[PDB]
Amino acid sequence: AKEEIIWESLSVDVGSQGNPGIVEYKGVDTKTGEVLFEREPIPIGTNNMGEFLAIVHGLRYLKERNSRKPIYSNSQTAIKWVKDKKAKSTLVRNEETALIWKLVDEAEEWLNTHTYETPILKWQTDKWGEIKADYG
Amino acid sequence: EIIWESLSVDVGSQGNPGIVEYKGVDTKTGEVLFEREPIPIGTNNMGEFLAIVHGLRYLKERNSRKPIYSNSQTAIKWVKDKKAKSTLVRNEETALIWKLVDEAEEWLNTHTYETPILKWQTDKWGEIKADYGRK
RNA sequence: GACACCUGAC
DNA sequence: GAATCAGGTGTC
Ligand SMILES: [Mg+2]
Ligand SMILES: [Mg+2]
Ligand SMILES: [Mg+2]
Ligand SMILES: [Mg+2]
Repeated sequence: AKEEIIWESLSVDVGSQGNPGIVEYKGVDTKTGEVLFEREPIPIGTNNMGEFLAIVHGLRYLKERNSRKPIYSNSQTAIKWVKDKKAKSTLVRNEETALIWKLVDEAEEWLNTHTYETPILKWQTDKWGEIKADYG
Repeated sequence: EIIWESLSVDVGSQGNPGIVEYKGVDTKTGEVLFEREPIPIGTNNMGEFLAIVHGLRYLKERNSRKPIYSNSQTAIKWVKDKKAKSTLVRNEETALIWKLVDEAEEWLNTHTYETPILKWQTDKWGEIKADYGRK
């Protein structure tokens, strides 16, 4: 009943214009709201692809810094894709969506070839309100 | 890109739901062509819908081929469907707006028209010409 | 149903 | 900053 935000964490989120549409994501320090990583907007992608990329990017980021901090996401889909090490997107694969699909292929490749200690936690929106990395 | 020889429509309110009004203007001159008397209770989208259909009736009487602009994605769809899917309760308090919506639907189901109904591109062009300002 | 991401409108 | 009215897609 008293699950509480772990402040010493990284929170990730996606923002879009359309879905599918222009996608971006960022990772923030949950405690300060400081931006730790982001990607330049991607012309075409889906919310779920974005959420997935943001978690994997977070894994690589924390791994390189030898960090024990957990990552929070609000995306049940992206969390499942990361644990499965496979994104199951329906987005068409063509010249238009080549960038996002390249990134998703790369993220899967990394997952399938590395280990990591980072706990990946569901952000409890119903208990805590909106995630801290939210675009709004 | 803007079709200046057009009629623009928009809605005003106090509350949503609340008191609603709408009007139509010549998109080029700003002249007000019609203005609805404030209706005591209605929704924004009921108003946006009524404004469009009022514009359609106005142009039909004139056999005019000019387009109508609205900024309401919802209302544009409702007029194309001939059905205003409002969530507002229907009772004695909301009788006037629902009589108006019911009659607008009936008009759409009993007339032909060729008027193009266009989305006003608020992002590119700024606020629609029929806008009710700030209070 | 659920978890998300949007679009247009005192 | 807050609220309400409406119509969408991506996924489990
Ligand atoms: Mg999110
Ligand atoms: Mg968000
Ligand atoms: Mg309007
Ligand atoms: Mg307006």
